Amino acid sequence: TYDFLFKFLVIGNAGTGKSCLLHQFIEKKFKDDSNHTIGVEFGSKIINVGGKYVKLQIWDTAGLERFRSVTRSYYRGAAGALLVYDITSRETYNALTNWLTDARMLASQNIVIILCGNKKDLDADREVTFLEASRFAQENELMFLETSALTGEDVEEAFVQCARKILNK
Amino acid sequence: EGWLPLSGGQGQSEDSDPLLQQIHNITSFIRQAKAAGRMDEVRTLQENLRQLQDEYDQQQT
Ligand SMILES: Nc1nc2c(ncn2[C@@H]2O[C@H](COP(=O)(O)OP(=O)(O)OP(=O)(O)O)[C@@H](O)[C@H]2O)c(=O)[nH]1
Ligand SMILES: [Mg+2]
Repeated sequence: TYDFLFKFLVIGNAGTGKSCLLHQFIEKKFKDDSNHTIGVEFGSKIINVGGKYVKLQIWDTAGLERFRSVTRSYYRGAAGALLVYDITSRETYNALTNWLTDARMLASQNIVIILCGNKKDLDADREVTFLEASRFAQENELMFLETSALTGEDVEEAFVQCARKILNK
Repeated sequence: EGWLPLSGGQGQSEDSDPLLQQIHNITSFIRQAKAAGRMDEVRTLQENLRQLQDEYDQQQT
C-alpha cells in the first residue's frame, strides 16, 4: 500500500480551480458541477514516486475570504502544497505572496511548494505569462508548472513533482 | 486508485458559521469513509473532526 504519508494542501484564490485540480488528479475527469468550496475538501491517493509508494492526504482549501480562519487551520503539519493561481486572472497571481508567506509561516519553512498556473487551456484569456511566473517561482524557491484541470495537462505531474522533492533534495 | 468524498451532497445551504460548515463537511466525509470501509480515512477524518470541534468550543469564549 504505502511507504510514506504526506499531508498536502491545495491553496490559492477562490475560483483558481483548486477543487477541479483535486478531482482531475483522483477521478481523472473535469468536474462538471463546481461551486465555491464550502470549507475544505478531502482526497486521498497513492502514487508511485522515487521508487516508493506515497499516500497523499490532500486538503483542498477554500479561497473565499470568509473561510480564511478555517483554511489556515489546516496548514500545520503539511509537508507539501500546490499553490494555485489562474493564468487568466492577474489578481489571483498578485495574491501569491500573501498565500506563500502564510503557508510557510503556519506550516514549516520546510514546506515544499509547487506553483501551479492553472486553466492553461484558456490561453487566449492569459493574463500571466509563463516567463514572469517562472521568474516569480525561481525567486521564491518554488517548483512551477502550468496546469489544466479541464484537459488534465500537468495535473498528476504537479502532485508527483511535489512528492518527489520532499523525498529527494 | 484514490478516494474523494462528495461535498455533503445536494444538501442544505452553506452554514452561517464557516467552522460549523467545515464540521458538517468532515461529518459527511466520515459517513462516506465508514460506508466505504476505509478505516485509515475514517481515522484521519475523525482526528480532523476532533480538532475542529475543539477549535469551535474555544471560539465560544
Ligand atoms: N477552462 C478551465 N476551467 C477551469 C479549470 N479549472 C477550474 N476551472 C473552472 O473554474 C471554476 C472554479 O473552479 P474551482 O475548482 O471550484 O475553483 P476553487 O479554487 O476550488 O474555488 P474555491 O473553492 O472558492 O477556493 C469552475 O467553474 C471550474 O469549472 C481549468 O483548468 N480550465
Ligand atoms: Mg474549491
